[PDB]
Amino acid sequence: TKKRRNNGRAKKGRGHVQPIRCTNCARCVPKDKAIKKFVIRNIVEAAAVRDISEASVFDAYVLPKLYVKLHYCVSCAIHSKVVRNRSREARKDRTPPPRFR
Amino acid sequence: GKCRGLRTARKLRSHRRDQKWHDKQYKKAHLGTALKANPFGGASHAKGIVLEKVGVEAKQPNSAIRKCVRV
Amino acid sequence: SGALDVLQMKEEDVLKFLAAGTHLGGTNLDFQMEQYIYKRKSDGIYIINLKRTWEKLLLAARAIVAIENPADVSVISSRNTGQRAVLKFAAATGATPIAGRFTPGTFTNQIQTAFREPRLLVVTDPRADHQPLTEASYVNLPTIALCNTDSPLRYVDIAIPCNNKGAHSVGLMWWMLAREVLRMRGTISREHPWEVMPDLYFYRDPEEIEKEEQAAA
Amino acid sequence: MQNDAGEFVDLYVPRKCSASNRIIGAKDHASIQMNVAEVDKVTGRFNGQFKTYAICGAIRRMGESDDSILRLAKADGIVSKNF
Amino acid sequence: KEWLPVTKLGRLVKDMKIKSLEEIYLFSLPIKESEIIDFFLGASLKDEVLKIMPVQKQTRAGQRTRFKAFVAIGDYNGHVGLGVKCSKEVATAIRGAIILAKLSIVPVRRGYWGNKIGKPHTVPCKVTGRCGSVLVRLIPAPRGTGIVSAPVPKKLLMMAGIDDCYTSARGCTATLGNFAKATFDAISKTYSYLTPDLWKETVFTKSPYQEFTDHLVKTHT
Amino acid sequence: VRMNVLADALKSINNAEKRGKRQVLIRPCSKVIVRFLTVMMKHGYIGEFEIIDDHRAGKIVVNLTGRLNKCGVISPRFDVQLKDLEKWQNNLLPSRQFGFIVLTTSAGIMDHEEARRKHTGGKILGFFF
Amino acid sequence: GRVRTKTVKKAARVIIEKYYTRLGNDFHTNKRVCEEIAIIPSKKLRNKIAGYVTHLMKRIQRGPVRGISIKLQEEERERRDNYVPEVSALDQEIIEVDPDTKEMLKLLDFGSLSNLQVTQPTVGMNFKTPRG
Amino acid sequence: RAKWRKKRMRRLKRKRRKMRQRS
RNA sequence: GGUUCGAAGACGAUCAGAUACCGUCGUAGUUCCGACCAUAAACGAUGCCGACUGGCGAUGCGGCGGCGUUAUUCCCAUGACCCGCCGGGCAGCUUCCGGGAAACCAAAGUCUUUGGGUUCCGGGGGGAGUAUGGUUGCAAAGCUGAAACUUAAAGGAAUUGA
RNA sequence: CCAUUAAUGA
Repeated sequence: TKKRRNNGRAKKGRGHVQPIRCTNCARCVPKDKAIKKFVIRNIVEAAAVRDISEASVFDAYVLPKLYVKLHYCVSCAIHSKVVRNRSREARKDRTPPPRFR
Repeated sequence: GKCRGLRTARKLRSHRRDQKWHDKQYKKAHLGTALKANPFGGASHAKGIVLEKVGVEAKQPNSAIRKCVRV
Repeated sequence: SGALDVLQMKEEDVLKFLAAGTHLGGTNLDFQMEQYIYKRKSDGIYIINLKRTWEKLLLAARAIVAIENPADVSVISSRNTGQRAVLKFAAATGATPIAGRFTPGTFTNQIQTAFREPRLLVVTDPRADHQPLTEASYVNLPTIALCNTDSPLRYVDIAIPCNNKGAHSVGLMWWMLAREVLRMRGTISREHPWEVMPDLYFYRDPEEIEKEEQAAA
Repeated sequence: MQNDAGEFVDLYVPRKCSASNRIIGAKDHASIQMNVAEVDKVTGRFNGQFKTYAICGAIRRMGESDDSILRLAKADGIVSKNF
Repeated sequence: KEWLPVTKLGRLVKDMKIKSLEEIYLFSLPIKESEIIDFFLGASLKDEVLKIMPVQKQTRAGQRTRFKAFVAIGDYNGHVGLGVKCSKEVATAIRGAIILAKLSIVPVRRGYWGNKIGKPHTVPCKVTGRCGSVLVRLIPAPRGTGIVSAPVPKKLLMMAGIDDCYTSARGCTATLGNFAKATFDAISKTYSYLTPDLWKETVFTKSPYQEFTDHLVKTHT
Repeated sequence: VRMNVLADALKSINNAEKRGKRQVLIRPCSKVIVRFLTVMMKHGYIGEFEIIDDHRAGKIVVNLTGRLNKCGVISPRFDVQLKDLEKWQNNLLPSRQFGFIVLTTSAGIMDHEEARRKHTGGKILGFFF
Repeated sequence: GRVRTKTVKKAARVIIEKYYTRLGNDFHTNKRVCEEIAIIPSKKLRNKIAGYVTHLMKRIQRGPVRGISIKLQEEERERRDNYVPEVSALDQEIIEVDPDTKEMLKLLDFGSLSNLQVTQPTVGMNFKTPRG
Repeated sequence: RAKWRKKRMRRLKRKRRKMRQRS
């Protein structure tokens, strides 16, 4: 049966998009179908910030970041536990998870 | 019906004449292939000659050895 | 109510409507509540027409007074704003109050202890009391509702457009409805103002209760 | 519902909604008879006579009940003509 | 044996201050007591079981078969019903089906075809009723015809007193539950179809709850 | 495109009767539509109406009551004699007590009882009950 | 795992509801009180009921309890409901009036009033939360 | 699988055409 | 012209076996031009045109009206924001309008109260998109398209256990 | 990282 209204992707009037290769595997996924994570990353998080703040030359030098837009498919996202299965009454609730932690 | 015109009688008649053939009973009644392939030839009874007697194994769950005759 | 000098709108009623803020509606707009709003303000808050509010209050007071028995009139509130208001309204009228914990099935399940077959339902908020609308869909129960500009009119039967969020406004409209039904039925005349103060019907914040207890002694 | 003789032969006559002009079934358990009271023009109190109205369940579950009650009361003279 | 009243309408029945169930069907009050119909129409009331349907669900310890009873109920004049109840044993299933049927009888309509002399015999107009895919259509019939129908809705119309009716069936009519509920919805919508003979305005009489509102608070709570 | 103006207008008033509007605006104004509305007026299923007559396809506003169950249409215009009209009212009307099948004749646009009175068949237009 | 069950809890609620004056704070007093007022067939169940009575009395001394009907707390609730405050905040000498409300009051019967104060309209139509 | 059943039937059709073309 | 990737194929692993998944390569191909074939889960599994039937928050187009903020500052007027309205374009949310077997659908509704107009297509599942005949193509293949024979099931939605 | 299969009727 028809499981989703937008059929597993985010296409309604386009019809065809360009393919993007996955990051975990090399799966050719449509652009609007792929799970996209704009991963922000402070290059050190807990341990070595205390070491850099006393071993750096410049006083109060801000740490750099590293932005990566990761593209996963359905199999890679569920195998790496990015997205999970939900109940049919909670499938339509497409609110993103919050930023509590 | 699908087309509901005032003078679509030949269209409806030709469409139903083409779509009667897709029924199984109409095709079996109005083509001579099944009537030729019928060994009776559209008959009810036929006399024949016994040539051998065959024990046929039965089907699914109900099993037996039925006694048929090659006529 | 129809071209009658007795049931007109009073200057003190205008002053109390402006002091409570019953005309100050909600931000959004309902498709059924379009014929009770005159003009949208700045900052996107609608103006409920106070004269048509008084007319719908008069019609709901007709619906209350036309019921002969006052004991089988259920007055419902589930939010914390209207519990004291509906309790004191039932104590002043003779109605039966609901103040929190509305059990689903009090109108349909006979084996329950709190089973009642009333004649009139007076609803504080539609979204808070959507469940009495569901029991009134199966038991022939007319519905009076203190609606807002955003409140839908699903399963209601007569509505009074008000501000269902302000604790002063809700209690002031319950006070107006209680004084109107007491002036209609043969208990209290219309010449003298009603003795019991309208601050009795307002729900109090327990922080305000502690502040008044500190200020009293 | 009269026969050739003219006798009322049906076993009941159903109610009719005063808003949509449609009859009410036997298990239409949402149909409501609204009762509007009367106010004397010289006293200002309840009189004793009523104004009855019928609401079928479809108008309630659609959402046009109080608009129809307001229009019927304005037509019968309960609500003032200004409004 | 002595019935204790629970509902207000049942208290009115025990007080005998309503003459029939005609005012109850007029004001559309829900009948939730099985003794009211045994009081009013319980003299000529008849119970006939249509089908005991063995439905079951699969548990971890095999299956659990619980029987589902269908009961056609009604006296032979104007009032019938269809009751459905599934329970563990067939006796309690049939008993609960008779109870729910007494809670949910409907009045049926009989009218005339053409000439209007005598008693009404047929369905007055082409009506229909459905649930699921079973579609049951009721057609007016002339006099002397009979109930030209399947045996189960012929039994329901013989209970209903409609002497002459043509029927039409659409869908998988082997499902006797949906078939009986479809003809039940048809004979219920007979009294819901707007007939042009009902053009007279409805002078609304007083409800009995508003009639006897003092006795209902002086004889009990 | 708009093939049957009469069928479109009667489906519009059928949707208006199914929803429960007191009045409806059907967008074109045809002679068949106006005569059909006057037939429903003289047989008392709808209220009294009015037309808005610009110098185009005009508009029609019909005050509706609940006495109209369903207003249908029979397309195309089939020929109806006096020998088949019993079968027409048998398979189209709900009963022989109420309901009227209109059919246009050269004497005028009229229903089936008036066709039986005047003894004249013609082209069928629709049904209303 | 020391968790009381419903046969302890509902019976203890009925005991405190019917005999609130006889019960107190001390465990070895209200234990014997519950023994004398209620027929409990076993010392273990009696001790469970008495301990839950002491814990509910601690909840009463800390504050209000939802699932109980004490006559003294009901009288205090009725007194706090029937308490009449000082003069109202509805009776004010200055009432802020929006200009469109002033226009609709002018279109009504009472146009010019005594103790109203018309204010300036909120310039700048920014009242919606941004999206996302 | 219907895809390899269709491809098997295409190879079988090629075999039938070759065995007819031999004659 | 062959950078990367990579049908066939070689080699190294795992496996009882791998003539696969994994890795190192690697022909045809993937890139451009001139000629072919017309096949996709070519799907929205929902033909095209027309009329009607709840709203809500948007967004894109063009136009219109109205507090104000900000640039051309040197005002009007044009750019960028705010609130609405107008026609449809992809859409989204609630739902006892209504439909359907249900999932669901503001269309999959206006359907036993059955008729707006119009092209293609289905009559249980296999055999079978097969044989033959005609036709197109360099070929692979494409269009039209059976029958004999065989079976009482095949299938769709939804529920409970496992 | 590897994991193949459980003879027919009831």
